[PDB]
Amino acid sequence: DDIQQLLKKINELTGIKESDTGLAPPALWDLAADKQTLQSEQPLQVAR
Amino acid sequence: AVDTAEQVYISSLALLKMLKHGRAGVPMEVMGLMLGEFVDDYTVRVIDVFAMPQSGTGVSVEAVDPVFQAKMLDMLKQTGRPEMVVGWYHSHPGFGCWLSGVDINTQQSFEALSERAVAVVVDPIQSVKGKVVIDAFRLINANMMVLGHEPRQTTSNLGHLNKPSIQALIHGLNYSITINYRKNELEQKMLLNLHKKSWMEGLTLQDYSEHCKHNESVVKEMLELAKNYNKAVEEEDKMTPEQLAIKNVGKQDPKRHLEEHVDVLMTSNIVQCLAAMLDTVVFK
Amino acid sequence: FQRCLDDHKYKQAIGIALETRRLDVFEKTILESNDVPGMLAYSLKLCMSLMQNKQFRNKVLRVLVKIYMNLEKPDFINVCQCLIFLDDPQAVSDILEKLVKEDNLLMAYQICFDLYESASQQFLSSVIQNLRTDQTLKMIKILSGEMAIELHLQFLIRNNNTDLMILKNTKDAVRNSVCHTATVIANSFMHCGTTSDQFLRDNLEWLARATNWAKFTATASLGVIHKGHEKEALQLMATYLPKDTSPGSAYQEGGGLYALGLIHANHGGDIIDYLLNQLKNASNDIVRHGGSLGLGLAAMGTARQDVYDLLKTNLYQDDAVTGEAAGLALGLVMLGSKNAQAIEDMVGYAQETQHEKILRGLAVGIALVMYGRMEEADALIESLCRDKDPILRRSGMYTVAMAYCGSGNNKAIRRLLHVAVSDVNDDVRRAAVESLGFILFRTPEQCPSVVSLLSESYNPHVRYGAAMALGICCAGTGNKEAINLLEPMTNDPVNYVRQGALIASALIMIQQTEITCPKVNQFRQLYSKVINDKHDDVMAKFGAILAQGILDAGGHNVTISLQSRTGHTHMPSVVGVLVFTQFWFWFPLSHFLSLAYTPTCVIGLNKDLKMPKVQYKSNCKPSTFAYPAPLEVPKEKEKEKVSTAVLSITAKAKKKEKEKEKKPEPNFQLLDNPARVMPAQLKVLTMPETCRYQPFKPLSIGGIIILKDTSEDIEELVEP
Amino acid sequence: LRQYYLSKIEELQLIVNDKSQNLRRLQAQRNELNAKVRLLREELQLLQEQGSYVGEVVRAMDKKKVLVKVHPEGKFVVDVDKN
Amino acid sequence: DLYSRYKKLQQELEFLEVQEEYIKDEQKNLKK
Ligand SMILES: [Zn+2]
Repeated sequence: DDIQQLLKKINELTGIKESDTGLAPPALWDLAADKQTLQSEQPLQVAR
Repeated sequence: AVDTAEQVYISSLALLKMLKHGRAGVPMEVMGLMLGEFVDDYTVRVIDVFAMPQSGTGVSVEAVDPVFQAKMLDMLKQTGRPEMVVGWYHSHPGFGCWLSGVDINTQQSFEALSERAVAVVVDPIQSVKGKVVIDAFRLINANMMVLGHEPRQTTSNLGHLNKPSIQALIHGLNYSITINYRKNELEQKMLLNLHKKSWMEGLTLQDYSEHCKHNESVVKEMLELAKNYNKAVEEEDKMTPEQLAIKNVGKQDPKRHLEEHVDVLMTSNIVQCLAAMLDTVVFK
Repeated sequence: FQRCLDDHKYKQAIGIALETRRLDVFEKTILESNDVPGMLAYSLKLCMSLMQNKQFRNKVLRVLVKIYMNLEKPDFINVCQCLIFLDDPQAVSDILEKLVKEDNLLMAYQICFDLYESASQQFLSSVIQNLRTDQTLKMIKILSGEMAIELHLQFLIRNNNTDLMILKNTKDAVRNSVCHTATVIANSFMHCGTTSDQFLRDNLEWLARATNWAKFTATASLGVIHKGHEKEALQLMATYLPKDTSPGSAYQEGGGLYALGLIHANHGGDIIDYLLNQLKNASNDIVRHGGSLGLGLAAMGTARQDVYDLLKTNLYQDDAVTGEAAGLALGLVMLGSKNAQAIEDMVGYAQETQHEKILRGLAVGIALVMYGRMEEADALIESLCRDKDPILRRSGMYTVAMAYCGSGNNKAIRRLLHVAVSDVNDDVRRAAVESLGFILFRTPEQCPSVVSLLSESYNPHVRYGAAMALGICCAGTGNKEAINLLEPMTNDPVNYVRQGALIASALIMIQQTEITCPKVNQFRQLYSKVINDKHDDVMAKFGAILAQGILDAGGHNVTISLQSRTGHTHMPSVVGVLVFTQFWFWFPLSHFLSLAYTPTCVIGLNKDLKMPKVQYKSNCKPSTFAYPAPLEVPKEKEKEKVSTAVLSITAKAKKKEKEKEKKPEPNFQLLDNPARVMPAQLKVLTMPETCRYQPFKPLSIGGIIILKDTSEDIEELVEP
Repeated sequence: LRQYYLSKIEELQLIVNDKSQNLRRLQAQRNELNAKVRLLREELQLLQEQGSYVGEVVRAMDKKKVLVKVHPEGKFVVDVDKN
Repeated sequence: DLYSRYKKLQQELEFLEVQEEYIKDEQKNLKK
């Protein structure tokens, strides 16, 4: 029973993470990966 | 050159006109310039406000069409006073009390014209029943960068109650100028139960046949409440009293069905008798 | 009455006479057997406590002074107190003339000392004027209180054991929120008159980061910090003249004038003319405020016509801040006077104006323009309480408050509670309770009950209320009842409510360790945590920091008590508490808390001016005192470790291997001469007979007491 | 004057106590009726704040990010509160 | 003493009366 209750703690504290991908490495374009983005936002109204 | 906890005083007639004009055109958006007096460096007061016909694509810099702006402020002084334009109606029917980029663009020019003018936002949909959503706003200076936190200051005085609302946080925020309604004693003498007092209708006896039916309708269920009270009085026989007497649901009798009924029966059956006997001697 | 005399128990006789308005039997009971020659003391206490009708109290106390003069050796202290309360400058001058003729120098010096301790200017002023119209010069000098100022300033400096570790902790934990003024105010409260303000001198970017009226805080913080240095205070101001680098920072100059005026708080001289000229000609707007708030303090109580005209002309020159400053200045300038025309004009203008700051301050100004008349205010109180303007209604409430300060008047409490129950405006609703303490303070035993209910009501704007109300009622003592009541009050969801509650608690537990209330540590830890957290209310943290700064005042030497040790109420202390109670309408005024600081020290003056050295000792049984304040540790620890959890069969091997491997306090100490003596022990100390002299004044009080002059050639003739 | 002076003290002591416990009774129900003015007052404010939405979570992404699925609309990458 | 006790109780009765009215007024207002 202790082993069964210990597996739960171990996985709970090492849970499924590092899965929120979708981010290009802000190193190849790190320089532009910045306030330039905000400049992209605000102007350039999104059309339909 | 710095704001504080400053009070904007809107007249009772001003508030009434704001609400009426807002509700008249709820589906659309309305605009109305404000007239008032610049009392002092921490007191901006508006005595009365006037509306501008709903033209243009909406609230914008078109509401200040000089042809209409000049002629009203003019004729208005002929009879009354010139209180300089101080603010604007604006109105957001279902959009909380926020200010959008177009609204900021508009109020920018008004700020230019004045130095401390205010922009009001009166919600004609959410504000009902006993709610007034009238919040006053000002344009944060373009020198945001680094400065004393906001131009609010708030160091001069501690008047800050009614902290910021919810939606304005989501939308553009950080002013929220505090608003305090002036009420002359006369202005509330009317608008009082002058609105609904009764006039002389207290000396009315109430439909007697109706009374003798209401009384039975109430006492008959008072009987049921009495049966329930007996049942609940046999309870508390040392089984789990502390927990059970509180965990028993069902509108405990002598709090919602045996007390309120007695209080209503007393008042009705006594007022009726008092009126009856008073008229038994007033008229001969 | 003859029956009582036969019984020989004359306490009942004295009581019955005092009740029955039989001054004949009253005089007889003392002219008859003076058994327990302290019967004079009992008569004094029972006439100064359980007596209200002034028309009879004055007659009874005149009879008392008659008996005292008629005894073999008149009591200097009793006679001086009675004369102070009668307000008989002629009698005071007569007594000083008689004593100087008799040359009882110990009694003379103690009389002057007690007088300046108890009465108020325009009484001491009358005495000094009459005496003017060589020893006489010394007596006048002492009476003016300047020598007292030097002496007790020297005490404050010579026990300037202020901490700074907490100051630095607050600096580190202080964000760019309003806490800037909070820290500045804490420093100002800490260093009241200590002439030791090093942190701001070393660092200046922080004290420089502020705005127009944020800067006004630091100026007056410095002014307070240097309380009592009239010798070169003008030199200090001139060193801080506004034209040092740029004349455009008018805020700085206004603040500097404010600081100077407070520095002369209840003292004038050429500084009065200086401020008068500065106000007559100065910058446009803010400089007027600084000049006004300086003049108000510098002429506080003077009631001089010329300054009055200057302030009147200022006020009737409308302006947003200048109007309120002028109103306060006028109130201070004419306090406890009831100038018929003064009140008429002030009230009329308050009605006429329309800038809701000039009248915002004029409310308190008018309420102050009359003090403690105790009956002569009914007209004004009713007239103002019937007004339409809520601000003026508040003003009327403040006036009904101070008009009865120091007395537990039943009708006053009735009116205040009625207004607090059945008013419409929140400012009035609060001022009601906030001013309740000023009346239910002199006997801080019943204010617990009178507040125990309202402190839990729906309107937090009115619950704030009892917070400061208790804070002022049980001001100088930790009654331990207000402690229980306010303990939860520090945890209300109304941020301003807690902001008031914390400051009230701090004032309640002022300078009193766990001797009075064993929760001082708990409250300080609570304050530290509340200031530490980054999610608590901003104004709540401001209140907490103000509480921390005011906790220890003047390095644990100055306390708050509106009454002299003799029981005479102190115009500056009461005015300060009122002015601060007008707190959450103008932060800059918070500095007025300075005036209510009562230094706790004993001055064993022996010569005319020397302060001979001695070493007292104390014998208090259950209570320590005198700077417990163990806050002398960096308390900067950090482990950053993880505790083991190894638990397997290996525990047995661990156990076997482990077996194999293993097989002075205070309350009876001594004390120096000019050492702080807390009022909790002002009556249980020890007489140090070792040195050659003894205090002819009875030793149950604090304050400067002149000892008997023995033979010369004594040891340790030191005058630091 | 023990016959009388003590006579008055009792004459104004026993009576005055009755005005002591009376103060509690007036104090007791006040708070109770104060309870009602709160148990029924706060309910109104906490009944006028915009309601919540109902959704189905899927594949809790890296801590502090989830993927809910609202009923009419699409899947939103919602945050996670501190509780 | 025996007169001071009486004076103390007179004052206390006065101050309790000065509350037996405030509580009732607050009760009326809170009922409203
Ligand atoms: Zn808009």
